[PDB]
Amino acid sequence: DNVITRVVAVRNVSVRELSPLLRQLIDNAGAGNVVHYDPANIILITGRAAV
Amino acid sequence: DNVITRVVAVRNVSVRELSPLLRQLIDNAGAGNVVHYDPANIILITGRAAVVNRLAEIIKRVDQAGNREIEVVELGNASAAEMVRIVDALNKLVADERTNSILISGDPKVRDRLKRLIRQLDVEMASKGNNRVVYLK
Amino acid sequence: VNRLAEIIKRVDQAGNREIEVVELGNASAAEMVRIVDALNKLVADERTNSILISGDPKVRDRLKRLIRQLDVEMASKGNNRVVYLK
Repeated sequence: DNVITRVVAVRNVSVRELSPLLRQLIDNAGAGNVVHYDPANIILITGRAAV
Repeated sequence: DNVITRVVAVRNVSVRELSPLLRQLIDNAGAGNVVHYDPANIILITGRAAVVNRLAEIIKRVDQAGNREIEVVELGNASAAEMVRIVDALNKLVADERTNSILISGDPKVRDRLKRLIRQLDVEMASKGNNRVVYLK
Repeated sequence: VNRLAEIIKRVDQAGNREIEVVELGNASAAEMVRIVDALNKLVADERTNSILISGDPKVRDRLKRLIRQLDVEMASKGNNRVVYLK
């Protein structure tokens, strides 16, 4: 249940494509999350290590 | 609970992108904050070191999210401008032939993979023997 | 006025911009220029052979880094040789 940020890549297509469904897992459980999609094409999450 | 300003970078994309969620942490607790996003691409917070710390953590969470450094590595052999061209197909790059050294512009992922390609085409020149001198019998 | 100058100076120090002038004894400035130009500003003089900079004290940190990076040996190109026929 720790809160950490994870930075991981999707090389294939811009990850803005996942904003609604990922905020579904930001909705599915508790917030304090971020998921920020860098136009440099890497990936940010922050929050509970599980979610 | 001290009030200080913190100036930190997000190199990767314009930090105006974080204005609503950062003002969420300017809303989440007491105000007296600022978070001002300089089009020169650095970052300003002002306020309580805690909430300025959390603000710098989302902020630095878009910093570390897309950081960008550079490398300078020798190409003793293969023409840099060639190394350039032959990576150009890949979808940036410099070198010097005073030194004969690859320079890079971009990611520490570009630093991982392009130290890989620093190494990849360094090897033997394979003795082209472009010319020979045949001694007529 | 002090608090106003503190938000104000908080956008001053937020994006300050100075300049540097550093010798390039060796590598052609205009080349140093070109080869940084790919990076996404720059001057020099070949009276002095010295990098000049226009921009950040971050540009001052990293471009004193590149002041230093391509200063080194010329690596004795030996572009030409004179072979004594046996």
